[PDB]
Amino acid sequence: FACKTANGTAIPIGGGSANVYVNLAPVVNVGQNLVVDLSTQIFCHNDYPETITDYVTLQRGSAYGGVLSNFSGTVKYSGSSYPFPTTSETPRVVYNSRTDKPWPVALYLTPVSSAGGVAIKAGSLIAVLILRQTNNYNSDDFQFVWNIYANNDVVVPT
Ligand SMILES: CC(=O)c1cnc(N[C@H]2O[C@H](CO)[C@@H](O)[C@H](O)[C@@H]2O)s1
Repeated sequence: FACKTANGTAIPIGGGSANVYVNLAPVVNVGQNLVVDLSTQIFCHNDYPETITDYVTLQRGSAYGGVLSNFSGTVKYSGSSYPFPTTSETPRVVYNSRTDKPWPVALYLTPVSSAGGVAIKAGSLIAVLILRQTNNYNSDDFQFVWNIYANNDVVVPT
């Protein structure tokens, strides 16, 4: 089991970490969601689906910088909504194919009422997402750590 970003940056068998740079809606009104769809940015696959079934969760999701101070967050993992920053490990998604399959995570970030002005700075770390991979075959328990960075400023109008 291993993962890659949309630009080919890989985290190999055994886990590790990678940077993910995301374009963000430059203007987000109070009452609207800023959507960070990681399903188009992170892809994983099973290296031995002939024998092994891989299990994949979002173990933890943390917010940083302007996302932590200016937004109220929800994470969707495989269609189910949870608080972000996260309070528990998600249920497992099965990876049973060698074909790249999106990691089904998306952040929905709505501005808090105190938000206004440049709410997310360009180049800043906005989130760290820990993917945890196990299987039905051995004791492998690996972390794939995704550091999410904003490619641009995001303003909440005042
Ligand atoms: C041939 C053989 O024994 C193995 C091949 N790959 C192995 N193991 C690798 O691939 C598995 C399936 O994605 C993962 O469950 C493991 O965690 C590891 O990434 S063992």
